[PDB]
Amino acid sequence: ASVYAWNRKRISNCVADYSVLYNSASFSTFKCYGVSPTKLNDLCFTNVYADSFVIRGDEVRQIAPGQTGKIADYNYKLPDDFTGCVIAWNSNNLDSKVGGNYNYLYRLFRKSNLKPFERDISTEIYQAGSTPCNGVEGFNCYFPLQSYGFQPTNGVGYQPYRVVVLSFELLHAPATVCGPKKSTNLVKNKCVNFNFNGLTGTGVLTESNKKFLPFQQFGRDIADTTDAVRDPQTLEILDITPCSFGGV
Amino acid sequence: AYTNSFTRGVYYPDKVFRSSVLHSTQDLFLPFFSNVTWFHAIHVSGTDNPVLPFNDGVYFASTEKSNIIRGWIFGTTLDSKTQSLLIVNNATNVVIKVCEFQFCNDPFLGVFRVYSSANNCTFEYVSQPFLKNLREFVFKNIDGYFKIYSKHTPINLVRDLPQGFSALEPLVDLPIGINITRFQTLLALHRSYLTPGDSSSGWTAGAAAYYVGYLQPRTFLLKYNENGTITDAVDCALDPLSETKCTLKSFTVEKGIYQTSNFRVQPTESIVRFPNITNLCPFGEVFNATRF
Amino acid sequence: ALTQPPSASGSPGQSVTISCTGTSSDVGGYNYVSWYQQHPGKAPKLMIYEVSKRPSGVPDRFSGSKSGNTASLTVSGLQAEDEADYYCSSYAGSNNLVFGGGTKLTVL
Amino acid sequence: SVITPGTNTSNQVAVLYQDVNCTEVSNVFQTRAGCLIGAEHVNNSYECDIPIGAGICASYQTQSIIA
Amino acid sequence: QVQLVQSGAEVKKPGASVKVSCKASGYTFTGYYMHWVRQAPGQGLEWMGWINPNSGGTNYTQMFQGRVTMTRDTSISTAYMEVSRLRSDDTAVYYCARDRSWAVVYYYMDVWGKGTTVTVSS
Ligand SMILES: *[C@@H]1O[C@H](CO)[C@@H](O[C@@H]2O[C@H](CO)[C@@H](O[C@@H]3O[C@H](CO)[C@@H](O)[C@H](O)[C@@H]3O)[C@H](O)[C@H]2NC(C)=O)[C@H](O)[C@H]1NC(C)=O
Ligand SMILES: *[C@@H]1O[C@H](CO)[C@@H](O[C@@H]2O[C@H](CO)[C@@H](O)[C@H](O)[C@H]2NC(C)=O)[C@H](O)[C@H]1NC(C)=O
Ligand SMILES: *[C@@H]1O[C@H](CO)[C@@H](O[C@@H]2O[C@H](CO)[C@@H](O)[C@H](O)[C@@H]2O)[C@H](O)[C@H]1NC(C)=O
Ligand SMILES: *[C@@H]1O[C@H](CO)[C@@H](O)[C@H](O)[C@H]1NC(C)=O
Ligand SMILES: *[C@@H]1O[C@H](CO)[C@@H](O)[C@H](O)[C@H]1NC(C)=O
Ligand SMILES: *[C@@H]1O[C@H](CO)[C@@H](O)[C@H](O)[C@H]1NC(C)=O
Ligand SMILES: *[C@@H]1O[C@H](CO)[C@@H](O)[C@H](O)[C@H]1NC(C)=O
Ligand SMILES: *[C@@H]1O[C@H](CO)[C@@H](O)[C@H](O)[C@H]1NC(C)=O
Ligand SMILES: *[C@@H]1O[C@H](CO)[C@@H](O)[C@H](O)[C@H]1NC(C)=O
Ligand SMILES: *[C@@H]1O[C@H](CO)[C@@H](O)[C@H](O)[C@H]1NC(C)=O
Repeated sequence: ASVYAWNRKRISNCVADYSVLYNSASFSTFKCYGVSPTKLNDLCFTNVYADSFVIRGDEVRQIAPGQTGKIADYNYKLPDDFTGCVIAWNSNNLDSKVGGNYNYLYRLFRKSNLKPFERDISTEIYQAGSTPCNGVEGFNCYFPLQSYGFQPTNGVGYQPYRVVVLSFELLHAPATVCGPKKSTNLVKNKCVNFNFNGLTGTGVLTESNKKFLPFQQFGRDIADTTDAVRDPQTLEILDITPCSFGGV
Repeated sequence: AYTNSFTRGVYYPDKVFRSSVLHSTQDLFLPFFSNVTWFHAIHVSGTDNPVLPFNDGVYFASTEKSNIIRGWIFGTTLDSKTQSLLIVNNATNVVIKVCEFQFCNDPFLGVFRVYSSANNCTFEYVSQPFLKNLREFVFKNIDGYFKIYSKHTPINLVRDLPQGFSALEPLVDLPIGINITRFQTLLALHRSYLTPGDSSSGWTAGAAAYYVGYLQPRTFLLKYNENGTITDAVDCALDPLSETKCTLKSFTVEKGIYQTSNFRVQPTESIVRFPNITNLCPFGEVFNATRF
Repeated sequence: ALTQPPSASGSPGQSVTISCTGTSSDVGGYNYVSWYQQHPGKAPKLMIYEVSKRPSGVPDRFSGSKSGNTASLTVSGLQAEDEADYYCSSYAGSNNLVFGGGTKLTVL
Repeated sequence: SVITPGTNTSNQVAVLYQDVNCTEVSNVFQTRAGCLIGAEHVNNSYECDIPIGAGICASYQTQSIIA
Repeated sequence: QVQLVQSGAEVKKPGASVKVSCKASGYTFTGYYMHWVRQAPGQGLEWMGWINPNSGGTNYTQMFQGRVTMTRDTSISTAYMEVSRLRSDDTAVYYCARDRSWAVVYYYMDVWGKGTTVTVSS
C-alpha cells in the first residue's frame, strides 16, 4: 500500500518466529526501539500491529520517533514513546517499473499535522487561505496526494524503499503473541524459574486453593505482587510464593 | 424519560484476580447516579427506535421477558461508505460482523437478516449466544479492541435500574479497530416485513424497555471480596465523602478532618503583551545578501 | 479579454517598453502576471513568470513590474534576438485564465 | 479538607477550602481558616469534636453539621 | 531534456472530432500540470484547460466547457486533448504546456511543445 492508507495487520494468537528476520541480510535498516533486535524471539507480546508502506529512499530516516518532514507529519507518524522495530529494504526492482511506477502516492499538503498512528484517506482538497473551494482544484486548493514516480534510473536516495513497521506493546499475560520456545513440564513445590505465557518470575509453585473467575489469566495479592497464575496448558491455578530466604 | 443509575455499571477492568483488596481503578466506568435515557420502544404510536451516540463507550440494559432486544449495530456513519459493526444474538448463535454495510432506515430481523442490505464484510465471529430478567452490558471501544462486558440478574421488577450492586464480567473481546460514534439497538418480532424501507408497519411486537448510559473516565475504589468478585465500589468524583473514601483507600471514613485534594484556580484567559514594535528584523537582508 | 497596445519600436542597443492594459477590478487584483516571448513559427517561453521575477536562463536585460492596473515589460540594449511577439496574461479572478492580444517588438 | 462525623453515623460532609476567599467556589461560612462550605454556624460553644483551625471546631448537631 | 513531444498534424472535416496528444519526457509526468492553449494562425493565444497527471482533475474555460474534453494516460506518460466539433474558427495550432510550480495549480507556463497544427477543410 501507499504511505497514505498504509496497510495494517493485527497479528494475534500465534507463535512468531522472529529469527528468520533479524538474521536475514535482505533488510537495509533494522533499527528497533525499546527492544533489542536479538531478543525479539525470546519475548511475548500483548498485540502486534504490522504496518506496510513504500516510501522514497531518502525518507526512510523520517520513520522514527521525534522526526519531522512530509512523511513524518502528513502521512505516517510514530509516537514519541514508540516501542517495536522499523524494518526497511531497497525494492527498486520490485516497486519501480520501466518508464515509471505510479501506484505509490504520498500526501503532500494537509491542514494540520497528523496524530500518531493516524490514517488519512481523505482526498478532500487543501485549505484555500482564501474563499473556500466548492469542489474544484485550482489556485487556492491543491490536490493533497502526489505520486513519487519511481524510476529505475533514480539514485539510491530516490529508489522505492519497502518499509515494514512492527508496533507492539510488551505488557504481561495474556500475551497473544510470543516467540518460539519448547514448553516443558510443570514442577510443583520447588524453587523454579517460570515463564507463564510471558509472566516471568522466580518462586515455588503450589496447587492453589483459590477459585479464579473463568476469564482471569492470573492474579495479584495486596501491594501488586503476582501471587497466582493459571496454567496455559492444563488450566490449573497455581500459587506463587517466593523462594525461601533470610539472614544467616 | 429518565431514571437514575444508582450503583450499576461496574465491571472487571483488567482480568486480574484480587481478594480482599481495595484496588484503586481508573477506567471508563459509568459515573454513579447519572441519568439513563429509558425508552418506550414499542412505538405502536409515535414514529420509533432512535439512533444514539457512542461518545466514549456506553452502558446498556434491558428488562423484558419478550426478548425483543436481539442485537446492536455500530459505525461511524452507519452507511455503506464507512465501516460498521453488526451484532445479532439470535437463539442459535451470535454473528458479529464488521461489514461497512448499508443499513436500513429502521433495522429489524423478523426471523431474516433484514438489517444489512449489501455486504462485502471483512471480519466475522460466531460463538455461543447471549441468552423480571435484567440484562446489562457495557461496550468499550478502546485502541482497536472492542470490549463487551455482560451480566444478567433476575431483578425484582422495579421498572427502573435497581438500587442493588452487580459487577459485569467480561464476555467478548473483539480485536477489530473501527471508528464507532453512533449505535442503534435491534428489535425483532418473530415475523414481520423484510423490506428495508418501513418504520411502523408489518407487525406489532411485544412490550419493549431498555436503557442507555455513557461511560466517563472516573477513578473507582473496587472492593474485591474473599472469593475475588466485586461487591462494592466508590466513585471518587461523585461526592466529598466518596473522595475521602478514595483518598484513605477505605470504605468507612471515621470521625475527623481529612485532606482530600488540592484546590487551585485555573487561569480564566490568556494574554500576550508586547511593545509597539512592528518593524521586522533584517533576516531577509542577512539571508539574501549578495556576498558573504 | 485584455486590452493591449499593438506594437513598439526601437533600434539595437536602445531601450523600449510594452504595456498591458488589464483591469484593476479583475485582472490586477489576483496579479500573477506572466509575460511570454513568442517568435513566429516556434513555441514561446515564459519571460517573467511572477509580476517581477525572471525564470532561470532569462537574461537580466528584461525587466517588468505591475504598476496600478497596467503591467509592463521593458527591454534594454536589445538586438536581433528580441524581434518577437510578447503576450500578457493573468489569473482573471477564477480558473478561467485570459491572455492579452499580443504586442509586437520591432527594431529599426 | 472534608469534615466527616463518621461514615456509620451519617453521610453528611462539609468541606473546608484552606486559605481561600469565598468569592471563588447551601451554607457558606467564612472561618479564619478558609471557606467552610456545608456547615451551619452556631453562636454557642462546646467541646472540640472535629478541629478545623483558629479556634473553630465542628461536631454533629443531631441531624446537622455545626461549626 | 524536458521537452514535450507533441503529436503530428491532422486535417479533419468540419463538425467532426479530433484528438491531440503530448508525450512527456525527462521530468516526472505526475506532478507538473499540463495546460492546453491554442493559437489561431492569424493572431493571439487563448487558454482552454488543464488536466493534472497527479489526479486527473480537469478544469476548462467557459468557451470550451461542454464541447471539449481532456484525459491523461500515465502508462505512456502522455495527456490527451479532445475536440468534439472542429468548427472553422478552431483551425489553429494547439500547444501543450507545463507549469513551473511543483504540484499546485498556478499558471506559470515554462516549456511548450512544438505544436500540432489542426486544419478545417472545405
Ligand atoms: C530571500 O529570498 C528568497 C527568494 O525570493 C525568498 O524566498 C521566497 O519567497 C517567496 C515569496 O514569499 C516564496 O513564494 C511563495 O511561497 C509560498 C509557499 O511558502 C506560496 O504559498 C506562495 O504562493 C509563493 O509562491 C518562495 O517560496 C520563497 N522561497 C524560495 C523561492 O525558495 C525569501 O523570503 C527571502 N528571505 C529570506 C529570509 O530567506
Ligand atoms: C472550474 O473552476 C471554476 C471555478 O470554481 C468552476 O466554476 C464554478 O462551478 C460551480 C459548479 O456548479 C458553479 O456553481 C460556480 O458558479 C462556478 N463559478 C464560476 C465563477 O464560474 C468550474 O465549474 C470548474 N470547472 C470544472 C470542469 O471543474
Ligand atoms: C457548490 O455551490 C453550489 C451553489 O453555491 C451548491 O449548490 C447548492 O445546491 C443546493 C441543493 O443541491 C441548492 O438548494 C442551493 O441553492 C445551492 O444551489 C453546491 O452544493 C456546492 N457544492 C459543494 C460540494 O459544496
Ligand atoms: C496441549 O497439548 C497437551 C498434549 O498434547 C494436552 O494435554 C493439553 O490439554 C493441551 N492444552 C489445551 C489447552 O488444549
Ligand atoms: C469517526 O468518523 C467520523 C465521521 O466520519 C469523524 O467525524 C471522526 O473524526 C472519526 N473519528 C476518528 C477517531 O477517526
Ligand atoms: C466493498 O465494495 C466496494 C465497491 O463496491 C469496495 O470499494 C470496498 O473496498 C469493499 N469493501 C470491502 C471489501 O471490505
Ligand atoms: C465464596 O463462594 C463459596 C462457593 O460459591 C461460598 O460457599 C462462600 O460463602 C463464598 N464466600 C463469600 C465471602 O461470599
Ligand atoms: C458506629 O461506629 C462507632 C465507632 O466505632 C461504634 O461505636 C458504633 O457502635 C457504630 N454504630 C453502628 C450502628 O454501627
Ligand atoms: C473576600 O473578598 C471580598 C471581595 O473583595 C471582600 O469583600 C471580602 O472582605 C473578602 N473576605 C476575606 C475574608 O478576605
Ligand atoms: C448570632 O450572633 C450574631 C451576631 O451577633 C447575630 O446576628 C445572630 O442573630 C445570632 N444568632 C443566634 C441564633 O443567636
